Amino acid sequence: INLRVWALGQMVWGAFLAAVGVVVVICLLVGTYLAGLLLPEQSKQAPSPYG
Amino acid sequence: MVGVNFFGDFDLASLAIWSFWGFLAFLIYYLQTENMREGYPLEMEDGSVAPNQGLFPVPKPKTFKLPNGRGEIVMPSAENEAAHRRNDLALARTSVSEGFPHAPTGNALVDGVGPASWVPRRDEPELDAHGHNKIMPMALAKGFNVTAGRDPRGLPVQAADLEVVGRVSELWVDVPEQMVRYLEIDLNSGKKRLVPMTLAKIWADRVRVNAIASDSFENIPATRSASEVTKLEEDKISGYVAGGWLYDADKRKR
Amino acid sequence: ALLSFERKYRVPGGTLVGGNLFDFWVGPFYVGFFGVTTFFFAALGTLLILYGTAMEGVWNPQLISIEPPSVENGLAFAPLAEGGLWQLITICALGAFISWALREVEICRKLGIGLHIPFAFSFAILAYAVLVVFRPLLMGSWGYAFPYGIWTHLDWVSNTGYTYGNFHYNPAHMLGISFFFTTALALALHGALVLSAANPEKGQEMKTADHEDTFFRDLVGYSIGTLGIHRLGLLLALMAVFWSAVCMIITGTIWFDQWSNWWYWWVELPWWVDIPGGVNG
Amino acid sequence: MSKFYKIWQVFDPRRVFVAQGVFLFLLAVMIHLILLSKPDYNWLD
Amino acid sequence: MSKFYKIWQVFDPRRVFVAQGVFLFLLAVMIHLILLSKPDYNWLDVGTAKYGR
Amino acid sequence: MSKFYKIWQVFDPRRVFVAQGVFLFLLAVMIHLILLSKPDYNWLDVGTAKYGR
Amino acid sequence: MSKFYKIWQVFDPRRVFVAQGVFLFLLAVMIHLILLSKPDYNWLDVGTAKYGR
Amino acid sequence: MSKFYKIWQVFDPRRVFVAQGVFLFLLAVMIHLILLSKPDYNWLDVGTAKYGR
Amino acid sequence: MSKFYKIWQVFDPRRVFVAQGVFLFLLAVMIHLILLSKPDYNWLDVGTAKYGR
Amino acid sequence: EYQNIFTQVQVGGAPEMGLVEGVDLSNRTKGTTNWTLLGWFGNAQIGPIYLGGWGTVSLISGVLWFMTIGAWFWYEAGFNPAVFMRDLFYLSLDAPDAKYGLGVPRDAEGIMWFIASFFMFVAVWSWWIRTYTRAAALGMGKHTAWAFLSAIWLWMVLGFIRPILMGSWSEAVPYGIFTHLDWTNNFSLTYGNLFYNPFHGLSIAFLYGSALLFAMHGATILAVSRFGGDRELEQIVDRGTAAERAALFWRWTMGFNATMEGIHRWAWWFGVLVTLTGGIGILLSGTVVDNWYVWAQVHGYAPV
Amino acid sequence: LSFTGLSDEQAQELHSVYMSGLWLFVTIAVIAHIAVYIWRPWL
Amino acid sequence: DLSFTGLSDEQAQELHSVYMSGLWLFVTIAVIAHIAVYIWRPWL
Amino acid sequence: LSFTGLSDEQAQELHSVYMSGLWLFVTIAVIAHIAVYIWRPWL
Amino acid sequence: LSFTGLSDEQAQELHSVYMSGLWLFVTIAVIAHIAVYIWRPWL
Ligand code: BCL
Ligand SMILES: COC(C)(C)C/C=C/C(C)=C/C=C/C(C)=C/C=C/C(C)=C/C=C/C=C(C)/C=C/C=C(\C)CC/C=C(\C)CCC=C(C)C
Ligand SMILES: COC(C)(C)C/C=C/C(C)=C/C=C/C(C)=C/C=C/C(C)=C/C=C/C=C(C)/C=C/C=C(\C)CC/C=C(\C)CCC=C(C)C
Ligand SMILES: COC(C)(C)C/C=C/C(C)=C/C=C/C(C)=C/C=C/C(C)=C/C=C/C=C(C)/C=C/C=C(\C)CC/C=C(\C)CCC=C(C)C
Ligand SMILES: COC(C)(C)C/C=C/C(C)=C/C=C/C(C)=C/C=C/C(C)=C/C=C/C=C(C)/C=C/C=C(\C)CC/C=C(\C)CCC=C(C)C
Ligand SMILES: COC(C)(C)C/C=C/C(C)=C/C=C/C(C)=C/C=C/C(C)=C/C=C\C=C(C)\C=C\C=C(/C)CC/C=C(\C)CCC=C(C)C
Ligand SMILES: COC(C)(C)C/C=C/C(C)=C/C=C/C(C)=C/C=C/C(C)=C/C=C\C=C(C)\C=C\C=C(\C)CC/C=C(\C)CCC=C(C)C
Ligand SMILES: [Fe+2]
Repeated sequence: INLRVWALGQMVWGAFLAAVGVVVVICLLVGTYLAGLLLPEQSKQAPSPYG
Repeated sequence: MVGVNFFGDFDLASLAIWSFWGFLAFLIYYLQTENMREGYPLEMEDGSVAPNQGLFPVPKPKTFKLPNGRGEIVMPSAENEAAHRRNDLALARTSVSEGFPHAPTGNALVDGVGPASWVPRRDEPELDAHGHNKIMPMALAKGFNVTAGRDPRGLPVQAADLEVVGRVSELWVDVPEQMVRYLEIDLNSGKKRLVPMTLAKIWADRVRVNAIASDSFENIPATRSASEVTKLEEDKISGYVAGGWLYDADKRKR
Repeated sequence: ALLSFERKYRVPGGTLVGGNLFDFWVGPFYVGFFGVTTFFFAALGTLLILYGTAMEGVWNPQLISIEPPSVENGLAFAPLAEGGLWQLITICALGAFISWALREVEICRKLGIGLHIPFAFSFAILAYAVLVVFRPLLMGSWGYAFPYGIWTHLDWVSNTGYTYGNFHYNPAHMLGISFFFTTALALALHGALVLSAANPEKGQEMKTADHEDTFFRDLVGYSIGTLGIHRLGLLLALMAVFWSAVCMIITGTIWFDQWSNWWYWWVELPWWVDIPGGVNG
Repeated sequence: MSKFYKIWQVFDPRRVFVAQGVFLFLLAVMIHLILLSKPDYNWLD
Repeated sequence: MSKFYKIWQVFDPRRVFVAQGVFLFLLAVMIHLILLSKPDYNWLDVGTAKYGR
Repeated sequence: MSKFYKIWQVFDPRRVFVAQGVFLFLLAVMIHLILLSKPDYNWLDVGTAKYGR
Repeated sequence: MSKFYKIWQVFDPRRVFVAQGVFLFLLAVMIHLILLSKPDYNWLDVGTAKYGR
Repeated sequence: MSKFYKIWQVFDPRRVFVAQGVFLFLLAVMIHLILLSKPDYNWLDVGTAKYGR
Repeated sequence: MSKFYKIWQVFDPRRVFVAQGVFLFLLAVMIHLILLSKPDYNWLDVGTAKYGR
Repeated sequence: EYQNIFTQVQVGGAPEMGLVEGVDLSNRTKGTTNWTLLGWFGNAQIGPIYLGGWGTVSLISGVLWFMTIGAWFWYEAGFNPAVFMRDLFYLSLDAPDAKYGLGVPRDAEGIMWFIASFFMFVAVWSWWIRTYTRAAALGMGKHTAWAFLSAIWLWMVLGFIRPILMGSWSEAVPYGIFTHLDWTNNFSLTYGNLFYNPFHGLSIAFLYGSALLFAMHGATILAVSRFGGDRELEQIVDRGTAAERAALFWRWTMGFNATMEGIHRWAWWFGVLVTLTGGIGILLSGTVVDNWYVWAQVHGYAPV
Repeated sequence: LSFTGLSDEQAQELHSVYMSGLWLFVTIAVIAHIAVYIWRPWL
Repeated sequence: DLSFTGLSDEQAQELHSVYMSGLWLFVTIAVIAHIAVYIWRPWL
Repeated sequence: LSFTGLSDEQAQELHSVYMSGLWLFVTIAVIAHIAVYIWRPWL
Repeated sequence: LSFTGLSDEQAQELHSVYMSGLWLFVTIAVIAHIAVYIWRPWL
């Protein structure tokens, strides 16, 4: 009853925080990739530094 | 001296880099030892000297000759550790085992524990080279005025509770360094209390002090004198105000 | 374990995540949620590096190198023997750095001091990120990130630079170098002055801040002050790191030619272009 | 084995529940990503 | 051997359980990764092979 | 010989226990990895060989 | 020779114990690695060759 | 010569002992590495060539 | 030279002794190394040439 | 919530002219200007300044050095101000030719370089003596001078010492913005890769450590400025809670800590070691080692 | 003892609900694993 | 007698009994897993 | 003389238990070494 | 004379125990050196 919903709320709040962090990291990375898609094509033709 | 090896592949460059490793070892030793003129010998949570005192030995005492007749300070010294020692602290052990926090028993702001802690400095003002007091009220600083920026004098003081506790009255200024250190507040209760400038943000219409709420502004430590402030009083005041970032957070709004 | 004055400061509070939980000390170290997390990430990354150099067969710590994936692999996760280990180590390093900074936050708000230190660390974290996350993403591959080796990431530096001729001609590079040089100069001078005041000539009383201000005024005619020098050095280091991150984020994303040819817009300015004489005429 | 309930006399259960939700979510996400990183186990493709 | 319970008169249960949990999770992750790093013992690739996928 | 117990009148058991635990774990890890770096003592590649995988 | 026990009146036992422990472990590691570097004293490769593996 | 005991009235025996130990160990290591460099004084190679390995 | 002993009224013996020791040691090391650099004053190579090894 | 990065309120009165502790008050100026733009960050008082023999010598010699370089720049531009402002960063008073070896060069560019470098020598050493004497007058330590001596050691290695050992003034540094960058690059190229110099790596370690350390230290002081941390000389003898809270932050963070006196020794040493190690490294290049990558290969930090 | 302050019975009740949720989670997970194994075996 | 923790012999014995119950359950699960893996893909 | 505050009886008991643990560790290590030697000798 | 606060008897006892440990260490090292010599001599 009350204790079950309390503990489930605690666990789901933890999961929601984790999901927010994941969403943030993914938004950052993906948006960087997209902004990279706006750059000139020589941005993708650079020679490797072998390392 | 190119390709001139004393033995094996060992030339002047290898000699130099190994010599530097040695010098650097000695230097780390010297620096870590010179970093031991305060805080030692190590203690337990019971206050006793610990079985482990470190891997670098505490160094030999040096002497600081103080100006203005203030005397001689020896570091390290049992006298310096005893003078700067707090006694009768209001803390209770959270656990019998070591490495666990100590909880305050009363009002940690008033009892001076935790981030509200203060060190027993000498009850004497900080002096300049000429022997005058370093911090003065600007009325007693001859020639001092507000050359730039906003004058806080006369502005109301907003607290963490978003309530107003009084109005700024005077500015306490470091004369040799020409900067504001504390601003004095006329409390609506009829009392004068100092507050560090570093913990006060001047807005156009108000001075915001988010560290402490309206309840705490009254119990701030007072100065025995109205023209001078001692190192001890400074430390008590600044500790009290800073402690509010933790012990006045439940009251803090916005 | 405790300094003579450490007891009164060991109180509860100052936690962002967890309360009573993880609020204790291991010797001197404060370990909270983020202390636990950064210990985990650091140990895992160290062990991953050790296993990688074991696989390679190399135990000389000066030849250990965990290289990223290839440029052809792109942004995909690679075989752990071909760059997946570098990727995991980079994830762990980011997590450990961020957890270190947030642990510093907790410690600061337990002690009642300002959060300047984790703010300053965040700049170095962000530069490391510019190098291993963001610039690779805009370039389209993790193979442009530097390897985890003592002397191989220097090869990466050299080759990345010489891909653009002399990297000295990048202007943000210049600014970063100037700020680094000035930071070292200012640190030397600050230490020298404080020690000259506190440890004066034999037979003389201890000095004050007046003597310091006076020394530097008599020397160069200006003294920035006790608080000013600290603000200044902090900001100097931060601006150095900022301009380094700028020099790198624009290097293969907005610039692709030798950096020396950038300056030839001031030479090709139409009013002094064809005048004869000098180097460019 | 029958006295495991004393772990709540050691650790506060609120913080433990929140941290466990976080842990389990991140672990599940990591495993889903590992599987998505493989064509045979990727289910979107 | 009969008196190992005295390790709790020495160490606090809380720090010990924290450390032990972190250590065990770290070690398990490390071994699972050591396995995944081998074309053999990688149960994913090995299963992909065994079943013709 | 019969008085080595005096080493606990000198060092604290908590610090000694923590130190020896870290030391032993690190030593074991390093020796395991040393053997794993030698393909002759990498037991995984061995089991891959003797079983034809 | 009869009076070497005064090194304990001059030196602290704890510091020297930890120091010589570190020194001995590092010296052991140093010599073991010196040998391992020489193919003629690497017991692992020597055993490999001795047994045909 | 009969008054050389007066250096202990000029020097702290503790500093002197620590510095002397460091100096002696480092000098010994240095000489041993010098000998290891030379092929004709490397005992490890000399024994190898002596016993046919 | 009758009154050279006054350099101790002038100078402090502890600093003098420390600096003199460091200086003499570094001088000796440098001279020995200069000799080792020269194949003719290398006593080790000379011994090799002398005893047929 | 106020980070103390900028000052909210400036106050000021009569100028702090200085302290009499051995100083000749006749050689010190009487003019001071207050500038508020600097007050938001540091102190606003500009001046006074001490004008003595050593400072006079250094000013004269350095002005002559600057002017010699500029005169060569004007010649190289053909007396055209437009070519002077166009090629300013590309113009250069270059080190002598190798044909002259170490003798007094027999060319205009080379002798101009020689005389400008003479003026530079005089100015820099005069300024060193200035620092020493300005500290000695106020009864202060000579730490500033011993720190400047390391930078002077590297500068000398570059301009005077190493050209001598290598046997040519052509090895020295030219007087130009881009030309001395080219000199650094060509120096690294001529001797393998200067990355693989160990003392170069040490100089870099300490350069990076200087910024690490000042970031840490300044962030610390601004973090404990609310307790009076910036007043360090009073915290050294009368310890307050600022010093204790700083020490404790760093102890809890990474296990060990310093004192309010003791972190400035770290600072001094990280500063001076940059240039000390750099000077040694530059000496060893060409004189003891012709290639640093092969040296690394032989000495076990580059693969073969 | 109760570092937290919970009595044996509070802890018993909380552990009861905890094991309930745990067994539910484990059942759901083993079901999902059976499904994934029918789809994509990994052993 | 000696207790750097506050736990007595009784408390320590109870805590240890539960600790070892958990340890042996953990080890049992790990042993079963190791058996299964050795059946499926041996390494020795 | 004691730097830790422990009496001879306390330290003797502590050492007895530490010895039990050390000998158990060494016994397991010895058995493992014997196994690995039978499986793949190094000497 | 003493710099660390140990009497003659305390230090004599400490030394007795330290020499016992040292000779045990050395005996083990000697046995191991003999073994390694028989296995693969170096002189
Ligand atoms: C292609 C470039 C080569 C290279 C070639 C060199 C060379 C060549 C040198 C170094 C040197 C240095 N390099 Mg580099 N360097 C490379 C790669 C790097 C990288 C990198 C991340 O890639 C870094 C971080 C560094 C870092 C450094 C510094 C650590 C070091 C110089 C310290 C210093 O303060 O000098 C600057 C300080 C001074 C010169 C002292 C100046 C003091 C004098 C007295 C000033 C007087 C002022 C004067 C009178 C005028 C005053 C004007 C008015 C008063 C206003 N280099 C690559 C591999 N580098 C130097 C060094 O130390 O060698 C090891 C050096 O000579
Ligand atoms: C490069 O060279 C290589 C690495 C290849 C080779 C070299 C290897 C080297 C040099 C290896 C060195 C190994 C060493 C030095 C190993 C040492 C091992 C030791 C000393 C192990 C000791 C283990 C001790 C244990 C496990 C003790 C356990 C104790 C307990 C479980 C009980 C603790 C005591 C209690 C609870 C009593 C408390 C009593 C009261 C009254 C409170
Ligand atoms: C390039 O150079 C090479 C390396 C090739 C060649 C060598 C060059 C050079 C320069 C070599 C130089 C060598 C030198 C200078 C060697 C000097 C060695 C000395 C002086 C060694 C002295 C050793 C002394 C020892 C080990 C003394 C030990 C004493 C004790 C254990 C007892 C001390 C006293 C005790 C314990 C009682 C104290 C009493 C009370 C009351 C506290
Ligand atoms: C590099 O080489 C590689 C990595 C490949 C090989 C290396 C392998 C290594 C180094 C392996 C090391 C393995 C080790 C050290 C394993 C150690 C395992 C142990 C010690 C496991 C212990 C497990 C304990 C468990 C699962 C305990 C569980 C307890 C419970 C579930 C409840 C207990 C209840 C309590 C405490 C409540 C009582 C409280 C009160 C207040 C009465
Ligand atoms: C590159 O050159 C190479 C490395 C190849 C060659 C050069 C090698 C060199 C330079 C080697 C140098 C070796 C040296 C100097 C070795 C020295 C070894 C020593 C001195 C070892 C001593 C060991 C002592 C031990 C293990 C003592 C153990 C003691 C105990 C277990 C009991 C401790 C005593 C107690 C508790 C006292 C009782 C306490 C009270 C309060 C009554
Ligand atoms: C508008 O133009 C006017 C004329 C009004 C003024 C303009 C002036 C201009 C444009 C000046 C520009 C100056 C520049 C760009 C200077 C740049 C200098 C740089 C970047 C120098 C870099 C390094 C220099 C070093 C390391 C010099 C070291 C020198 C020494 C150690 C001197 C050692 C002495 C030597 C070589 C021989 C002389 C010694 C004796 C005893 C005769
Ligand atoms: C065919 O003709 C024949 C056979 C004759 C050719 C053969 C020639 C040979 C075999 C020549 C051999 C020469 C050798 C092997 C010379 C050996 C010299 C030795 C063995 C010297 C011994 C000891 C030297 C010592 C202890 C020197 C100590 C020096 C100090 C400065 C120590 C005192 C000061 C210190 C430690 C620094 C602090 C200073 C103060 C004042 C406290
Ligand atoms: Fe400072």
